[PDB]
Amino acid sequence: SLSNKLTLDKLDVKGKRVVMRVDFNVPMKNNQITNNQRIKAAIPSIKFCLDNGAKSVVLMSHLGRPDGIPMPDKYSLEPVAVELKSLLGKDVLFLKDCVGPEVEKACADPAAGSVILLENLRFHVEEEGKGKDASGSKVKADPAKIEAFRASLSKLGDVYVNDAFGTAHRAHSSMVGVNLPKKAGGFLMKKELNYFAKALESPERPFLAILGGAKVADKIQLINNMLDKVNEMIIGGGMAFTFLKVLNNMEIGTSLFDEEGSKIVKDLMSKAEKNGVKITLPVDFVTADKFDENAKTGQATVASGIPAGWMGLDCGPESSKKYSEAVARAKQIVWNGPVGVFEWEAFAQGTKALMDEVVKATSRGCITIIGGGDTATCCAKWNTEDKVSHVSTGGGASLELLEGKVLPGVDALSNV
Ligand SMILES: Nc1ncnc2c1ncn2[C@@H]1O[C@H](COP(=O)(O)OP(=O)(O)OP(=O)(O)O)[C@@H](O)[C@H]1O
Ligand SMILES: [Mg+2]
Repeated sequence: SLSNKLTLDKLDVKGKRVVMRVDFNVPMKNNQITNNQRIKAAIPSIKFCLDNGAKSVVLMSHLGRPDGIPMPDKYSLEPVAVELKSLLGKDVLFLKDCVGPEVEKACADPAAGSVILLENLRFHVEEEGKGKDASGSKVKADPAKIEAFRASLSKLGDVYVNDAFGTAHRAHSSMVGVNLPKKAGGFLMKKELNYFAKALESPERPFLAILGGAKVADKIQLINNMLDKVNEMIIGGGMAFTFLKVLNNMEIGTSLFDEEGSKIVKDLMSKAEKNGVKITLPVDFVTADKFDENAKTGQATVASGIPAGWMGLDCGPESSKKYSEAVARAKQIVWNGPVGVFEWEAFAQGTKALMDEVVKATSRGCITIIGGGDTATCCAKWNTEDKVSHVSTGGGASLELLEGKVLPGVDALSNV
């Protein structure tokens, strides 16, 4: 089904005005972009249009959290228009707004081959459907305003293209409110749909899921859904201490413990068993006397237990050995969440070693998929983004898909 959605390559842009939703939510150290990766990732879709005859390409995105109020001094997309021109090697007309008669006029019949970038969509409360006033109060959008906001956006072009997977899990105007005949996913969206269709529809075997992170209670449905698709599962990160404490009665000191999740642990292992899923848990760890980068370090195993006032921040060598064996047997892998506190070098090794194994697995034909967020951040930090099959551009959106939910933005796209 995820494979039945219209994509840019199967769309005729020749001589048509293109309205395209992109992800330009780049990090800014102030008024300077600290990372332009998101802008670069979007170029292939924009260039495809320009090279295939499109009359124009109207770009709309959001940045930061203006919360439905205009804040051009902090979250304006003006800096992005400048970075865009240098990357595309073409001129970019930047408009101070994204809707209105003045914007609609400038988009009615643009100079052929024109690239237009609209101002932050979230300056208007109608994009998210909700926001906050300067008083800090919470305000809800007016349905009549929402309708006019959506009809406006719909006049800026002839065909709609969505390349912002990271926002697909939200029913925002720019995601589900553009009323045009054909709505196709861009090339970035295409990659996300193809790879996750592999994770949820027709996966290769064995299929291994590597789950990490801090909490358990918030990943219950994710684990539940994955247990219905995988053959093996690694449960790492701070999440594993809740499992180890419950199943082995292991002493975990000050390590993270998920009270609510602890009551569901045995029920998750039961389903695993009923499905024939093999679960791999850590067996040793790297401990710390405090939750800090420069903390004193130690070691522990499941048998020895973790000392009082100490916490496990990473898996140890024996756990890395077992993890690597799991990866060795997999023909398909989906990795979501670090297996340790990767933000601090002293506790990032378990995760770095696993990445090295997954990169090696990819070389021999394993399909390796990394989820958005932290995991996706690990790839940029150690330059392996091009060493795996796919690195998701959307953390939360990718998480909702793995949970088995239908994404509003993906659903709005045209079929076949
Ligand atoms: N053993 C551990 N003890 C404590 N924290 C850990 C441990 N292993 C990993 N973490 C932390 O878990 C975090 C990732 O958790 P998770 O995947 O739940 O995060 P997220 O939902 O994407 O974001 P947030 O952390 O903001 O909720 C990382 O920042 C990492 O440092
Ligand atoms: Mg979170």
